[PDB]
Parts: sequence; structure tokens; C-alpha cells
Amino acid sequence: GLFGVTQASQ
Amino acid sequence: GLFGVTQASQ
Amino acid sequence: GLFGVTQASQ
Amino acid sequence: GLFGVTQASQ
Amino acid sequence: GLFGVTQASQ
Amino acid sequence: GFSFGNTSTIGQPSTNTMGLFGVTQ
Amino acid sequence: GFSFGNTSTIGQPSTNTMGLFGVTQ
Amino acid sequence: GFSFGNTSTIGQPSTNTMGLFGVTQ
Amino acid sequence: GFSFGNTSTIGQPSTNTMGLFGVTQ
Amino acid sequence: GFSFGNTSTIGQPSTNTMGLFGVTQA
Amino acid sequence: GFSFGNTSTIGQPSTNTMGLFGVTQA
Amino acid sequence: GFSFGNTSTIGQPSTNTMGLFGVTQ
Amino acid sequence: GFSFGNTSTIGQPSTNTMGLFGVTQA
Amino acid sequence: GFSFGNTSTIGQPSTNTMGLFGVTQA
Amino acid sequence: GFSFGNTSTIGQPSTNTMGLFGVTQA
Amino acid sequence: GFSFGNTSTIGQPSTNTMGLFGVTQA
Amino acid sequence: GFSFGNTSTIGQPSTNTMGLFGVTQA
Amino acid sequence: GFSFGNTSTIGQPSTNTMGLFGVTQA
Amino acid sequence: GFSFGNTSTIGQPSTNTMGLFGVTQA
Amino acid sequence: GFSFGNTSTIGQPSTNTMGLFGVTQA
Amino acid sequence: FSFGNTSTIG
Amino acid sequence: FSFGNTSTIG
Amino acid sequence: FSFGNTSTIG
Amino acid sequence: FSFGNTSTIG
Amino acid sequence: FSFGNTSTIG
Repeated sequence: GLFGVTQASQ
Repeated sequence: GLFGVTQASQ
Repeated sequence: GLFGVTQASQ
Repeated sequence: GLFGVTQASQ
Repeated sequence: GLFGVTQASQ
Repeated sequence: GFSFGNTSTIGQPSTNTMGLFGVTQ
Repeated sequence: GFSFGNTSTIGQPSTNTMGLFGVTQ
Repeated sequence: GFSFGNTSTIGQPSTNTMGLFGVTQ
Repeated sequence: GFSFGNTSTIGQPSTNTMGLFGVTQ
Repeated sequence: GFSFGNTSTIGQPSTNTMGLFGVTQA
Repeated sequence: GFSFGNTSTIGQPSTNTMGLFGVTQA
Repeated sequence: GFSFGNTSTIGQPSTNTMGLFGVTQ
Repeated sequence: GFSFGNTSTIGQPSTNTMGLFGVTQA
Repeated sequence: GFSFGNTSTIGQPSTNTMGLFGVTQA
Repeated sequence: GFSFGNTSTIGQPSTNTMGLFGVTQA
Repeated sequence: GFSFGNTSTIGQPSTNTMGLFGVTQA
Repeated sequence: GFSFGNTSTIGQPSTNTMGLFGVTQA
Repeated sequence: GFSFGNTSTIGQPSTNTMGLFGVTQA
Repeated sequence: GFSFGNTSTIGQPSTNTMGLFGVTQA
Repeated sequence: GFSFGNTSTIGQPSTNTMGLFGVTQA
Repeated sequence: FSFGNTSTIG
Repeated sequence: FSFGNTSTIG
Repeated sequence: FSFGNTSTIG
Repeated sequence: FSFGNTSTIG
Repeated sequence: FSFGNTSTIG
């Protein structure tokens, strides 16, 4: 169960 | 179950 | 089950 | 169960 | 159970 | 003479990889 | 003469890898 | 003469790796 | 002559690794 | 007069090898 | 007078090999 | 002549590692 | 007069090898 | 006159090897 | 006249090897 | 001889083998 | 001889093997 | 001889093996 | 001889092995 | 001889082994 | 200059 | 200059 | 200059 | 200059 | 110059 994971790279 | 995962790269 | 995954690259 | 994890790298 | 973990690197 | 301009070798890949694996009985 | 400009070798990959593995009975 | 400009070798990868592993009975 | 500019070798990786491991009976 | 100039090499492999195998549901 | 100039090489392979194999449902 | 500029070798990795391990009966 | 110039090499492999295997559900 | 110039090498491997294997649910 | 110049090497491996294995649920 | 020039080589041979060797499924 | 030039080589051979060797499934 | 030049080499051979060797599943 | 030049080498061989060797699952 | 130059080497071989050796699960 | 993995799988 | 992993898997 | 892991897995 | 792990797993 | 772990696991 996954709810709202965020993976961001800049 | 996955709900709203986000993978962003810049 | 996948609901709203986002894969973005810039 | 995962709810709102955030992985950000700059 | 995970709720609001934050992983940030700059 | 025999000069060159401002050279640039830019390699910028933008890949989106997604593997979906499922075995159900 | 025989000069060069401001050279640049830029390699900027932007990869998005996602593996989904599931076995259910 | 025979000079060069301001050279730059920039390698900037931006990877997003995510592995999902599940076994359920 | 035979001079060079301000050189720069910049390696800046930005990786996001996430492993999800689950066994349920 | 010898200027060896600039030699810039960048190796960035993206090997994404995924595999699900060896699942015996008896 | 020798300027070796600029030599720029970039290798960025994108190998995405996926495989599901060896599933025996008896 | 035969001079160089202000050189810089900068290696700045930004990694985010997360391992999730779960066994439930 | 010998200037060896600038030689810049960057190796950044991205090996993402994932595998689920050897699951026996008897 | 010998200037060995600048030689800059950067190795930054990103090996992300994940594996779930050897799960026997009898 | 010998200047050995500047030689800069940076090794920063990112080995993230994860594994769940050997779970026997009898 | 007189071999003047920069040598900047990238060797990345890729060999991806996902196989079934000596497998007796059912 | 007279081999003048910078040698900047990147060797990254990739060998990814996900296999089944001598497996008796059911 | 006269081998003039900088040697800046990156060796990163990758060998990823996720296999089943002598496995009797059920 | 006359081997003039900086030697700046990065050796990072990667060997990742996640396997099943002699396993009798059920 | 005449081997002039700086030697700046980084050796970081990586060997990651997560395995099952002689395992009798159920 | 030789490029190629001598591989014998099997 | 030799590039390639001598690999014998199996 | 030799590049490659001599690997015998199995 | 030799690069590669002599590995015998198994 | 030799790079590589002589490893025999198993």
C-alpha cells in the first residue's frame, strides 16, 4: 500500500 | 496498491 | 493496482 | 503501508 | 506503517 | 586565422522506465 | 590564430526507474 | 595564438529509482 | 599564447533510491 | 609549441535490468 | 605549432532489459 | 604564455536511500 | 614548449538491477 | 618548458541492486 | 622547466544493494 | 613513430542474459 | 616512438545475468 | 620512447548475477 | 623511456550477485 | 627510465553477494 | 582496442 | 586496451 | 589496460 | 592496469 | 595496478 510518495530530483 | 506516486526529474 | 502514477523527466 | 513519503534531491 | 517521512538532500 | 568557435558536446537523455511484474494464482 | 572557443562537454541524464514486483496466491 | 577558452566537463545525472517487491499468500 | 581558460570538472549526481520489500501470509 | 588541448569523456550507463523468475505456485 | 584541439566523447547507454520467466503454476 | 585558469574538480552527490523491509504472518 | 592541456573524464554508471525470484508457494 | 596541465577524473557509480528471493510459503 | 600541473580524482560510489531472502512461512 | 593526438575511448560492452538452463517445469 | 597525447579511457563493461540453472520446478 | 601525455582512466566493469543454481522447487 | 605525464586512475569494478545455490524449497 | 608524473589512483572494487548457499526450506 | 564481453552462460 | 567481462555463469 | 570482471557464478 | 573482480560464487 | 576483489563465496 502506497499513498502519495514523491520522488523529485533537480 | 499504489495511489498517487510521483517520479519527477529535472 | 496503480492509480495516478506520474513519471516526468526534463 | 506508506502515506506521504517525500524523496527530494537538489 | 509510514506517515509523512521526508528525505531531502541539497 | 585557423580558429574555432565555442564548441559544445551536450548529451542529455530523458528516460522513463517502468516495469510491471505480476504473478497471480 | 589557431585558437578555440569556450568548450563544454555536458552529460545530463534524467532517468525515472520504477520496478513493480508482485506474487500473489 | 593557439589558446583555448573556459572549458567545462559537467556530468549531472538525475535518477529516480523505485523498487516494489511484494509476495502475498 | 598556448594558454587555457578556467577549466571545471563538475560531477553532481542526484539519485532517489527507494526499495519496498514485503512478505505477507 | 605543443598544446594538448582539451579531451573530455563522459560515461553515464543507464542499465535498468528487471526480472521476476522462479515462482512455483503448487 | 601544434594545438590538439578539443575531443569530446559521451557514452550514455539506456539498457532496459525486463523479463518474467520460470513461473510454474501447478 | 602556456598558463592555465582557475581549475575546479567538484564532486557533489545528492543521494536519497530508503529501504523498506517487512515480513508479516 | 609543452602544455598537456586539460583532460576531464567522468564515469557515473546507473545500474538499477531489480529481481524477485525463488518464491515457492506450496 | 613542460606544463602537465590539468587532469580531472570523477567516478560516481550508482549501483542500485534490489532483490527479494528464497521466500517459501508452505 | 617542469610544472606537473593539477591532477584531481574523485571516487564517490553509491552502492545501494537491498535484499529480502530466506523467509520460510510454514 | 610520431603518433600525435589525444586518445579518449569509451568501452561499454553490454551483455544481458535472462535464460532457462536445464529446467524441468512440471 | 614520439607518442604525444592524453589518454583518458572509460571502461564500463556491463554483464547482467538473471537465469535458472539446474532447476526442477514441480 | 617519448610517451608524453596524461593517463586518466576509469575502470568500472559491472557484473550483476541474480540466478537459481541447483534449485528443487516442490 | 621518457614517460612524461600524470597518472590518475579510478578502478571501481562492481560485482553484485544475489543468487540461490543448492536450495531445496519444499 | 625518466618516468615524470604524478600517480593518483583510486581503487574501490565493489563485491556485494546476498545469496542462499545449501539451504533446505521446508 | 578490443570491445566485447567474452561470456559463456550455460 | 581490452573491454569486456570474461563471465562463465552456470 | 584490461577491463572486465572474471566471474564464475555457479 | 587490470580492472575486474575475480569472483567464484557457488 | 590490479583492481578487483578475489572473492569465493560458497
